[PDB]
Amino acid sequence: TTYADFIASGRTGSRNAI
Amino acid sequence: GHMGNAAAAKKGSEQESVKEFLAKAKEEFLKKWESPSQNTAQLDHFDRIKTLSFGRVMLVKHKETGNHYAMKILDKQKVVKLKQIEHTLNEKRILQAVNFPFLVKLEFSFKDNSNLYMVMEYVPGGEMFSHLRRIGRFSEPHARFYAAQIVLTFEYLHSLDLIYRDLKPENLLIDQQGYIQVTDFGFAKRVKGRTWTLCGTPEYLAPEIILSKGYNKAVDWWALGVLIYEMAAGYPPFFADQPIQIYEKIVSGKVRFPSHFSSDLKDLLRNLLQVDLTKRFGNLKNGVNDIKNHKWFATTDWIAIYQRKVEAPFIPKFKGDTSNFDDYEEEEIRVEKCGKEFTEF
Ligand SMILES: Nc1ncnc2c1ncn2[C@@H]1O[C@H](COP(=O)(O)O)[C@@H](O)[C@H]1O
Repeated sequence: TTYADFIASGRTGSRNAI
Repeated sequence: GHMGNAAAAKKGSEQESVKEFLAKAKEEFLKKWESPSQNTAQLDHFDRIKTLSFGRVMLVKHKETGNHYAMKILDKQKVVKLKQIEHTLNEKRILQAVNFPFLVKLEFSFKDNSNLYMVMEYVPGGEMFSHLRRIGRFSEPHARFYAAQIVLTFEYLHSLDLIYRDLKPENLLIDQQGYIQVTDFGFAKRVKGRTWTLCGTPEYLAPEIILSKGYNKAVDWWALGVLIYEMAAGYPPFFADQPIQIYEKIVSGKVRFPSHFSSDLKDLLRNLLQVDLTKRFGNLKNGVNDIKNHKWFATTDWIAIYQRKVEAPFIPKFKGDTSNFDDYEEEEIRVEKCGKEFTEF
């Protein structure tokens, strides 16, 4: 599912600027 | 047509009043922009309470008044070593010149031999990010209440020729009335025409930033689309293990929506998350009005939002309590380094 894919991305925490 | 006479007259009058407000707001901004305030407090005016690469953010208490503040502490030698002089000066210059109910207020600023200090009003609800991950997702009315505040804030900022460039839930604080406070102007720039810097956060980057084009304020309207999607879905529209895979999705012109999104919401997002700049809402002849007059915002009373008279959908637990923030190790603060560079601060 999309939600599972989001968890799998490893990018569920705070995101830094580039 | 869609509107009868009464509705059309009311909308036209409302839009003309916005123009009148923005013209005065620009005059006030420009006076402060051209003559910034400096050195309006000192460090021993405050008790350090708790810590919340350039420096630290601390909860502090004003000794005389008892009010709490969030004090941003920047180490000057470290700003200069990381090549952040212009961004630091510009952020403080912007903050002391703007005035809007959904923009954090710089209450004092000063410097000493070692550090720069920006004393901001303390926003005790913490960041939207934590609340969104905890709750999972916001219902559409809840999302819309926040979205409306960002629309009005970008309408304000863009009228001053300020591009914001780092919209994300991490940068949105929730105050005691449940309203938003935009923080962190480190990537904001006064830009009449185009600008070229690669900056932002990967999930929120507009395609024209990824594709190394010159770009304009429309990148903020793309980012609003990403924000509304993430608030309503609980995850952003474009994600992957690594940034480069995120960028491939951003530029593809394809976006998929959860089945619980309303058709009105999908239509708005397709017009904000529009790769073709000649078609993107916020970037057309009718400007911000294409967004404000969209069906998804039909129930939004823009003046009541601005006046903070709408009952918020969520009030953070009101415990100067640090209930809505994390914990960190408390290093000391020691104190004339880098004088010339920060004369303007
Ligand atoms: N005005 C404020 N009130 C409360 N907390 C803040 C404030 N400014 C910054 N913070 C905290 O410090 C972090 C850094 O924010 P910033 O560096 O301004 O993007 C935020 O995510 C909050 O946790």
